[PDB]
Amino acid sequence: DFSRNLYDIGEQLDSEDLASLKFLSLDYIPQRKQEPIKDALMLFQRLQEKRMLEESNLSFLKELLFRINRLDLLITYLNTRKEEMERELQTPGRAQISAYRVMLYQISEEVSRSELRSFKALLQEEISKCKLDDDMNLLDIFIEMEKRVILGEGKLDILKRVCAQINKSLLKIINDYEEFSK
Amino acid sequence: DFSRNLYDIGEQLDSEDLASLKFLSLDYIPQRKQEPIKDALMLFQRLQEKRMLEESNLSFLKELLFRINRLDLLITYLNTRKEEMERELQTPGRAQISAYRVMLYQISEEVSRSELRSFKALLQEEISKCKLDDDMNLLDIFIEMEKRVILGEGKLDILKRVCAQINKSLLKIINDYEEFSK
Repeated sequence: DFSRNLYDIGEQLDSEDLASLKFLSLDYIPQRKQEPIKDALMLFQRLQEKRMLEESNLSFLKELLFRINRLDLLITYLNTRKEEMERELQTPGRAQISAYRVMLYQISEEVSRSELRSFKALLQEEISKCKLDDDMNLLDIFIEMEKRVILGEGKLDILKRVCAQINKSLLKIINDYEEFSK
Repeated sequence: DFSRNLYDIGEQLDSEDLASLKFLSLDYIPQRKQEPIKDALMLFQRLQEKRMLEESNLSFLKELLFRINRLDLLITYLNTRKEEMERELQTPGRAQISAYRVMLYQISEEVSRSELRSFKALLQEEISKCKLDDDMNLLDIFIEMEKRVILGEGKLDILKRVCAQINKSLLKIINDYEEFSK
């Protein structure tokens, strides 16, 4: 019944819900230990292993389902209303997920497609410290690469590794030049 | 007359042609010395300073105009046909621009808009070694950041520097979390 119910809940959860749930459970289950988990039921049972989910303890489950906005599953399988979960989670100490994970997840919620792509681009820029706006051309990029000492008369490795994933003609130009350096 | 002709040629060249010409002249004029050059005439006179451009020496000029495919200016102002320039530049030793700069410039020629954006992205990936692609979501990115030890409970600098350039609501979530940890 109970485990059967858990399977029932697990059946209605897709890949996105699985990823979100695994992220929200990082406070108890390490990220490397999550890769064997391929569905929601494995996660549920892993939670049972840490005694955070049993017939007498459905709190963390309800919290998880509430965070990912699966209120339908709460009503259907757990008989739980949104008002109850809110009233509970506002009460201090009753929250079992850290404010950090919650914060990151809410950020992930607020972000759209374009905002996500922009997030990747901006992150890459903040890591490499080489902001490549659409103002500069390929020549300026070459200059920046020579400045970074990653491009030169005898250093074409990165240029080739980039051009190979774009167009064979470019790589053919590079090789033509490189073989004329006999 | 001669200087008049040089001004005439310089007048017909736009910003793109200027950038290309300055790039093709890096073998004689350092990059840091090219920033004062705001038009083609300054570049021409700078070439005159290095005695690479005079009434009896229009070789490097014709070569430059040929490389950037301004054959119209060659015909109009220099009385030079494409066949002549090809036949001349094919003859060894007569070329004054290194094969390296020529190679890079031809690469810049063959690349279109989308190929350029792809070049920026791929370069960023090859530099930061953090290939993300459009396959993974924001949560996987967060995991990668924690793996990179650039994101944590007490390390929100980069997350904030990214989110600030995306949406104030995200930054408001971050600050809300950060101020509730009193």
